[PDB]
This record gives sequence, structure tokens and C-alpha cells, in this order.
Amino acid sequence: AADPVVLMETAFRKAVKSRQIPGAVIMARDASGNLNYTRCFGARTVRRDENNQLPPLQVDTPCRLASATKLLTTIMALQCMERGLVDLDETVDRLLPDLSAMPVLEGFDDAGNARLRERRGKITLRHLLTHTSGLSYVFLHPLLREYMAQGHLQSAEKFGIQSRLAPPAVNDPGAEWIYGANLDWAGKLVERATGLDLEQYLQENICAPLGITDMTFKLQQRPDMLARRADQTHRNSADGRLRYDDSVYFRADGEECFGGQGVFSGPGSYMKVLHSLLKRDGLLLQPQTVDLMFQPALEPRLEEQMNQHMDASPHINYGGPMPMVLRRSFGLGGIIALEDLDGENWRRKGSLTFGGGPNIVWQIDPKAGLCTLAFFQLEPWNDPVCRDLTRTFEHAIYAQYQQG
Repeated sequence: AADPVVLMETAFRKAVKSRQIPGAVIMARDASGNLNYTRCFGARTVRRDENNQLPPLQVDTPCRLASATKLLTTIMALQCMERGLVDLDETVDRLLPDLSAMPVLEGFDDAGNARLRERRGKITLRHLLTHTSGLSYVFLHPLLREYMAQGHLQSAEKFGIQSRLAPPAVNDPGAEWIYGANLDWAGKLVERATGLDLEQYLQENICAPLGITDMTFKLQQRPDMLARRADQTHRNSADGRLRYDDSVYFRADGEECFGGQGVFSGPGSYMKVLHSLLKRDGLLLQPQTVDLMFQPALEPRLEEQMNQHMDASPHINYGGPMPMVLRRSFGLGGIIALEDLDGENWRRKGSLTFGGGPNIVWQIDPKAGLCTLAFFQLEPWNDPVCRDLTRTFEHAIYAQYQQG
């Protein structure tokens, strides 16, 4: 290895030895196809097995991707566009007439009555994939917070509407960037345009081309990869020690396919998606279509307010290991760096990035010719030693690779 990489590798092993992280999978690939950096550290749980050992994280270990699923669903959405089933600026009301019928929540009275209102303008597939449709996640928006407390989402059952699709919009399309259930809608777009449930689409149109056999929504129907699945671990906010996280169990996710989250896979298979997109090999997506994913999709006003929002909310930190304050846009699939994160030393301008709940982070850097993947199974998102370790990971392999 190189000097910076052996120091980073030691930084990781000390975090496993000193109980800071349970484990991590770390992977980096070149566009030229001759960088194959993949290391594994520590365990896939904090729970000791029947053997009284910690079973190790490994490159094929099935892992909860959480919101890192959104990238996969962006590909499925764009795959449908390539095939002339949809168009980016086609109104969604053909394939999503239930979304298109939803109103926008304007606010409340002094009496406390909810003011619903007809949407101004039409929602498009491009809006969904850039989080500019105008819908938010309930627990983020103060209007949706109260709307939920009033109990108006309880009637979704009656009309057969799915819980995650139930909330009304908080704004019009093209007004704001707002993080929401857009890929859950995009997933529905894909299903009804193609006539297949997401899971069969994923298998046929993403796993098969790349030779993947450990990527699925239905983890319960795969006993072989369920037997060696990673566990979730949570970091205590009090003492900073890590404990077993059994929150998934009590939630009962339970065989329900949606495009925003839900997919389990090995880190190796997820890097295979990042790798294909980087080298323009056409197995998932037409190179011209990939070019679009890295194009700033946001209008100047929208990107200005998206930066304001992200810069003003460090407790969420969408741009994980990147500088807390940084000029970004959004392409189709993730956040785009509108500038070099640190001259030639780190991610270059035009690089695409998004992450996942258990501190999963991916990035693709066309201009630098690199793509990296930092894979953890540790909550909450925006964890400091995960963020820090990832930061030292990227810096190290960018350094080794590009000069000398």
C-alpha cells in the first residue's frame, strides 16, 4: 500500500479495537478498470455469536442500504425513460394520477383548521428525481407535523392509500428543493409503466446485467443471505458507546416494496453499480443518460435555497463527509459538488454523492476518474467517527492514486 493508505487502514483498525465502530467496508474503483481497492474491518454486529466471537463484516455481507436505495430507483426510473415509457418533463398524471390529485397543504387558521389547496403547475418525473415535486417527509416539515397530529393521515387506510404516499405536498413543483417520498412515487411510476413489481424489475434490470445475486427488497425470502446478514448498531448519545439496535425488528418492515428504501445487498454489489456508471460501460444505463445524472438540474433560485437549507441544518447533514458549508446542486440521483472540495487533493467539481441511514456514503467523480464507497451499519446518520473515518478514507486513496 501507499503511505496515506496504511495510516488510514490503521485509523480504521483502531476504531474497531477501541470499540468506536463495529466494522466497515471500504472500496474504491477507477474508470480505467484497474483499481480494485476493497478492505474489510471488524464485525457486522456487536452481538457475540454462539461461538462467543464477533462474525466479521465482509464484502458480500448483506446490509441495510436504507436511503442508498434511492440511487437504484433513480436508475430504474431513467431506464424507463431510455425505453420511451416515460419522459423527464412529461406530466406524471398519466402514470401517477393519484399523486397528481393530491392537494398542497397551505397552512392552518387561528381556529387551527387545515387549509388544503389545488396544486399550481404539474409534477414531472424530473421533479421527483431532483426532490422538487413539493412533497416532504412528514417528520421534517412543521405543517405536516401538525397535520399528522390532527389525525388527517388516518383516513389513508380507507381509500387504500399507502402510508408513505399519504401526506399532502407542502409546496408547488419547482418552488423548493425538499427531501421527500419522491422515489417511493418514482418506484410506483416504474411499476405501472413496466407492469412488474420493483423487486422483479431490480433483479432483471440491475442485478442480472452486473451478475449480482445478493441484492433484493425481499430479505425474508432469501434464507441463505439472511443467515449471514449484518445487524444494526446504534451509538449512545450519552456515553458514546455502541449498543445493539433492534428497532428494525419492532417496526416490522415486512415485505413491502418501495423505491425510497428497503433494499438489502452486499457492499460489493453496490460498488458494482457505482463502477458501471463511472466507466460508461452501458450495462445499466446509456452513457448520455449517465451524463444527465451529473448535470446540475436545479434552477439558480432553487439551488440557492437548497444551499441555504443544507447550510442552515447541520443536524441532518445531507452532504455527509463533504464540507458542512459547500456550494452544491442536485442532479438526478444525488448531490453535485459545484466546486473542487479541496483543489486537486479531493473530490473534483461535478462529482455526485448521496448516502444511507446507517452511515453509508457513495460518490462518483468523473473528472478525477474515481468512485468510492464507505460502508457502515451504524446509526444515527451523521455519526462523527464514521464521518471522520470516511473523510480519512477518501483523502487517502485520492492522494495515493492521482500523484506519484
